[PDB]
Amino acid sequence: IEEALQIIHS
Amino acid sequence: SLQMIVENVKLAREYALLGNYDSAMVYYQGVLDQMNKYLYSVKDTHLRQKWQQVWQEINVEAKQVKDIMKTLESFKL
Amino acid sequence: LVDEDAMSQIRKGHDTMFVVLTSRHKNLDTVRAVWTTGDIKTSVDSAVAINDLSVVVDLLNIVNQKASLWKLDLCTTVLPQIEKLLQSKYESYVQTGCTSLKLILQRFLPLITDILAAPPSDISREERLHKCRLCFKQLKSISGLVKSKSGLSGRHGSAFRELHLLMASL
Repeated sequence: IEEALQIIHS
Repeated sequence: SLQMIVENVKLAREYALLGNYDSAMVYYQGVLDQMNKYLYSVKDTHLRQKWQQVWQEINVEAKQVKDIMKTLESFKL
Repeated sequence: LVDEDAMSQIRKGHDTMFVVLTSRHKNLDTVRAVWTTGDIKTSVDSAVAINDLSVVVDLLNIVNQKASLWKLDLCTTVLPQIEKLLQSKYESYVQTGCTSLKLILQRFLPLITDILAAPPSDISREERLHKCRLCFKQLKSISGLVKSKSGLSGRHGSAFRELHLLMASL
């Protein structure tokens, strides 16, 4: 889920 | 507060990504309600249509969370 | 904050969320299709085959609620996943990993210890003995990770202090 989390974080 | 709406979408999504579906649904239903209330304070027709589009996208995500929870609940012990 | 900007910020992550969530839903349905309390290892195995740790986490959060469903053979499948979870940077993954490991230790460590200590004596029994040796190897490896995290809470309690005490015999 890390990639998705960074997308959502940005 | 639009910033509050943006923040609550972010939290709903993070909780869903992390598998905390109970909390995700609190934020998803809360922000759908926040947006709907805000939507109808908007007088410009196209801006309201644009917010309704966003609301529908969030609703899609929330419905996916609800489906995941229904599946998980179906695991009887 | 202007409406257009707020909408833009929200919509950016929508396709990502739709893809991730529909993929997780499908994967969980696959796991569910082989579910039976009579042998929960079958669903755990499917989750491990799908190779998505988020699906393993969701399944462990379910089966961690009833230890009676766990059998010795399930341990050698779950322990490698526990090892991954205890190293996660997500607190909630670490906690699921801790919960499962405490379950295993409290349910199985005496039995594993007894079998391994027994005087030498049957294919089934010999398979079980090799399962026990593998569990011990896996638990011994996990204990070092646990020992490296048991002091993080200082004077306070923590799930890793509990596990270190539960693993004192190793």
